[PDB]
Amino acid sequence: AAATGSRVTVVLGAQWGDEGKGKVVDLLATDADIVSRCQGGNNAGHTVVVDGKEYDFHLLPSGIINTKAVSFIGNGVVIHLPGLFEEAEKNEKKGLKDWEKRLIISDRAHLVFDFHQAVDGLQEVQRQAQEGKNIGTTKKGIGPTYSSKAARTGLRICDLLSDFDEFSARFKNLAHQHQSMFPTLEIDVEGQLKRLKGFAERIRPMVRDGVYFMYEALHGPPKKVLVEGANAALLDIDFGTYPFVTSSNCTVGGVCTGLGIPPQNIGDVYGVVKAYTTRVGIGAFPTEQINEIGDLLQNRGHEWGVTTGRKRRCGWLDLMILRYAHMVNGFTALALTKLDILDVLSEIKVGISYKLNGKRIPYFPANQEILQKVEVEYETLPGWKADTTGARKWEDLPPQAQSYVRFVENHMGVAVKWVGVGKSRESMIQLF
Amino acid sequence: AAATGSRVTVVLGAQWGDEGKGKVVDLLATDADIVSRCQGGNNAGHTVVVDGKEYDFHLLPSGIINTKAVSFIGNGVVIHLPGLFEEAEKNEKKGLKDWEKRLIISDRAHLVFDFHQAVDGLQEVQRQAQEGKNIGTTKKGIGPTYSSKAARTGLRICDLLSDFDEFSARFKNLAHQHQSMFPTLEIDVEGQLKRLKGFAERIRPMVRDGVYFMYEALHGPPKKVLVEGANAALLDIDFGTYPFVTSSNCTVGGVCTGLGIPPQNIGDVYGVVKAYTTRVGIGAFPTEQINEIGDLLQNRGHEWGVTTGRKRRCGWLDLMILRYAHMVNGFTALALTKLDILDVLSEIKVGISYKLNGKRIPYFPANQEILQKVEVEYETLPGWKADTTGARKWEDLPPQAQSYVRFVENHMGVAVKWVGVGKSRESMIQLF
Repeated sequence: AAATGSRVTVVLGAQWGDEGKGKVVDLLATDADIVSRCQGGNNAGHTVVVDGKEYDFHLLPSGIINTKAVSFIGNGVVIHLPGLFEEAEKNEKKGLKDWEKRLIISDRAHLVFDFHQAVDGLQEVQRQAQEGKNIGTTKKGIGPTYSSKAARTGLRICDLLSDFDEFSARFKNLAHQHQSMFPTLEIDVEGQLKRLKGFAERIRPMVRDGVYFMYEALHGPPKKVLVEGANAALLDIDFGTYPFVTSSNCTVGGVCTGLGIPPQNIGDVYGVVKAYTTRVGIGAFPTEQINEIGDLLQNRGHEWGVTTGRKRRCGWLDLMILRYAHMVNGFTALALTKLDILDVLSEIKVGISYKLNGKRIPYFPANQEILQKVEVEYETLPGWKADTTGARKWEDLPPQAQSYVRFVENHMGVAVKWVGVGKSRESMIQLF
Repeated sequence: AAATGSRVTVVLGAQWGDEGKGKVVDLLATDADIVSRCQGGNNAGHTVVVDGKEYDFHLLPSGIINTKAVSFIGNGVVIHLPGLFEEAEKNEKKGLKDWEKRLIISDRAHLVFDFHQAVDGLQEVQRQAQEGKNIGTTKKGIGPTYSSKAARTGLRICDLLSDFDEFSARFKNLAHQHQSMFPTLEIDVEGQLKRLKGFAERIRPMVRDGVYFMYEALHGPPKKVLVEGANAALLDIDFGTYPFVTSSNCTVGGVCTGLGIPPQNIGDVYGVVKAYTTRVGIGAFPTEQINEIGDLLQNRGHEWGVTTGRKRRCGWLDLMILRYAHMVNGFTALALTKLDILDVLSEIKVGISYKLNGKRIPYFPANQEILQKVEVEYETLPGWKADTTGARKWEDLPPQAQSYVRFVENHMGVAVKWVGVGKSRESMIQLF
């Protein structure tokens, strides 16, 4: 529409993360005017390679590789100043120059202070110990800062940039309260405030009014804006497999709340789905395969922590979660990834429905107890038993692979626009 | 679209609340199939009158008056079981029968426990005292529960409905942690858990899968779904005049995150705007009138707390916040209310821009310090000096009133569909 303005493009994980959505973002960031993030998530990282050089992004948008585009961090993101610059400098020393020239931070973003990471790397203990339920609260202090936001007692970039006395004084009252809720919490206010006053000036030239920055972007001449979704649908604070979830909305709604743009300014929303299901840590897993198949999907897929080495749990594709992810996100197109991992299988199983106590339920269970109780209903399809890593067109994929694809499109109701069969860009076949 | 399904209708406050958006909701709830809430907010109340009987709603959707419709509470709402039933029974005794027959609660909604209200009615003190910054943390325990959600250490309806031992045990670990963060916090676990086990069975027949309940609603035959926005744009956790804000997203994005529906399932979004600006409590107020005009707007408008009696601060309409509210919500039409309050004025002033340090800025300041510093740029318009309370058509409004209306439509870019000149339905003139 001429009144609506430009409609942003989004990329979101459709399962439990690690779907490989960075290859879609990377593919799309090429001709994008603005690349951004709207919610923090797990703060997971993404590796992008350009000219032999390898970059590692966590907080910064992956499209910052494109020096002809603008990278934007939304208000819905919690940021750790040292974390940010430590990440920026690191890449700066890898070839990423002039980044400070194309990065803009929304002044409405909340700050993750050092003591937020402290209490975080403190609760996990008292929360677990001996034999609790180690949800695995990523010690990035994401949750602690999200609570300050809730208590309206937290601080944001705009405050750090305003009068420093009021801020410094507000920083003190916040740290005090924290020390009052956690006595075994050491801080050193003056030292941190001093380091923050340093960050204020260092980050000032990049901060701007996020809401106005976006409104103008999509109401001026036609621009192509890309948004990188945090993790995946089932790791969404509200809709994920709670409590084994992130503190952020990792679904399409978070794009509106994380950027300050109305739903009409949202266009294509791609759901990144892996040809099979993976997941990390404790929690229910309906299609999990603790057997030869799982080991295979784990080996051929290299399904393990990139920093820890922890193996990810593997299972058959699951349409129950896939459709659920869709009800919430309203995908316009999908990116089916790692289909090649299955080139070896003789026949592939895919879950199509859930039966609770003998009955077939049409919804995705919200609680762990129920979710762990569902018995999966399967559909066995024949495999293509052929190498697809070389495919570069729909016509290349063998007849059974094409069927595996239509199967996913049909049962989801969303068309597949990308089929992934490798690690390179060429390996991400575009179907239309 | 035939694929999209039905597009929900939303009503949201465009300023600092108290705009009178309940008269729009009430007007629209008449022919609605489903009426709902997606975010808690301040939990403010709304009074609806039917047949001499007067109802008071806080948590329950105001459309529950319509016995031919379905009332739905979304996952994005925090609920206090006793608060809910105390409110439901009260109205039940006022004429509202069979309500339990048309109310559905999303099982993904978080629970506000008694100790959440306790710590809330405990922090306000330690947070303020002598002479702090009494933000006015409404002692409903809304923030405390929103932090538990953040810490992923909180509970929801679905958990209360699942295995009670695991829940009861999880309730205990949560209350413990709280008592560990606040020593002067008394609880009585067994007593509360016992009362909760009572609520579980009492509320079970109304709980359902919220996401699936909505997906089916807008993907089955054409339905008219209405959503009541929590408070107002400037009381939005992310976009409001932080920290003097609510713990919820009170903007359009919260409809997606509070209900689990994609942006395409969102249709008309009405912004309710008062013919002048009001606000309660501490905080910056650009167009505030501490003079004869303010007293007038306060008197003719009955601008005071409905339970406390506290007078609300009054000022001229402010287009700077109005446009800001729009950038965020993307209103399709507005409801201009209380225009009659101005029938008496000889000439009305309305703020059109903000100038910071001599310069005209195009954005709405994010921080208090800056916001308090802006000098308002005004546009003086002539008043109509006539009684408009009897108007029932556009053609009734005098020439200057019509101008006041076009003025708001032009500078906002959104058309006015309702002009309010009274307290009754007939007084809410429809322009198209």
